[PDB]
Amino acid sequence: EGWFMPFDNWLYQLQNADPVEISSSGFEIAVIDYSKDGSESGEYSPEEIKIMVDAGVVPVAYVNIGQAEDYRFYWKESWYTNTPEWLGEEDPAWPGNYFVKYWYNEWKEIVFSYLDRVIDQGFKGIYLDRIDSFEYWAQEGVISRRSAARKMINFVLEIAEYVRERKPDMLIIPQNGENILDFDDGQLASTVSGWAVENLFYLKTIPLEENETKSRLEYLIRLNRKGKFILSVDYVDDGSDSFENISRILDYYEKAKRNGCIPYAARSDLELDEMNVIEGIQPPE
Repeated sequence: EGWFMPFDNWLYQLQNADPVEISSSGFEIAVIDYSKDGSESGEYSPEEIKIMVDAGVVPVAYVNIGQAEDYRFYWKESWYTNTPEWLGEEDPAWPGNYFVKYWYNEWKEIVFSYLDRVIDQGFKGIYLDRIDSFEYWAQEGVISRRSAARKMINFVLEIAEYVRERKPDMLIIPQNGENILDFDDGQLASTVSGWAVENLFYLKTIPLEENETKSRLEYLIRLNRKGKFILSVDYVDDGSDSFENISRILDYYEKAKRNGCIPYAARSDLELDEMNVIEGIQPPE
């Protein structure tokens, strides 16, 4: 099983997201960027977000709280020549993203300023990326793993408190870093609305080992019990109509659903740059 699954589907699209297309899609919850192009000038208007809300879609805003993104409104050119102590190295897997010491006041305040705009736009939730920065800094030896974990839990709670002062029913959904719950006293578990995970059954088109998947599910199943919904995205769609591709999608859908996760099969290029519609599958019939 009696899984908590309050949405029949979900969409994840961080580029080229079109409110009008989203609103008539049958997707029930949509995680998008707060801007048409990532930049301040591309910020979606209250009106554009209302198009989705009026159609019954819950829009949710992506916010990277674990890294600075150099195309965002907050990025200062003086950071090159006068680098803040909290501004760390560029992510080799994501050019333009930089790991941040997210526990420093300046970064938290950048992020609240980001949340300020997201609320005014009319977003009904926030989707919090790079939780797993707690692991980056621990793996670099910069602070202890428990310190890094506690600081991130606390940051997420201060975020919750910020947004729900203004919008009491705001959805709060972390992405990945679910093993941070080893360091929680209960308050993070109870404060989130749900949790999202990338790469749960497949890493792109390659299946994960059962033991690796099982360890992640232990965290997520316990959250589901508490009435927290689980969003899953695996990047399993290679874009073809091959048997191998379509059966992998169905297998991923199957595995997600029997474990209380609401699946979305994304394109294997990780670009999240269209609304990935798969006939007879996504969204369901």
